[PDB]
Amino acid sequence: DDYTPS
Amino acid sequence: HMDFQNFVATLESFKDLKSGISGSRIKKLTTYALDHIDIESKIISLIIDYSRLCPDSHKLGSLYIIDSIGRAYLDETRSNSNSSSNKPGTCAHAINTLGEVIQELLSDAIAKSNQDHKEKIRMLLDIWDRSGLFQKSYLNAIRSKCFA
Ligand SMILES: [Cl-]
Repeated sequence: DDYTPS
Repeated sequence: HMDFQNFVATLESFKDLKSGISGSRIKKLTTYALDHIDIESKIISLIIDYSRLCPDSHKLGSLYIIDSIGRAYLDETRSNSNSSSNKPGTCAHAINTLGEVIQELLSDAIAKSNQDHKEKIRMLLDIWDRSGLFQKSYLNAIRSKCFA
């Protein structure tokens, strides 16, 4: 459930 | 339908995450923020205060919340050709409010983060500089202190 900004 | 108390509860639940980061929960908050721009002022003051008040290792996730909502609202302003930076209930005003505190929020989050989260904040500064989300001069002041 990571967050990687795109 | 998700109401504002649900938004509060979701944000409150970040305390329970070891990392303070949840892609799916950030997406829920962002979808709510895009659907309720008419109350962006209390959405924005909450996520600002979440960043101010959350634990040190959760500072990074607080900036991801601001990144997600901030760039969703930034995309609206460019779709809609709107620059009503002082009109409450608008994306442009929400971004302006975030920009007035963003240097404080960055300085505190970087100072309280370990080396790994600092590097992730550096990456956000790159994206904010490239996307045009905040005034580059504000980000310059931060980047020159912490990342040069
Ligand atoms: Cl807009």
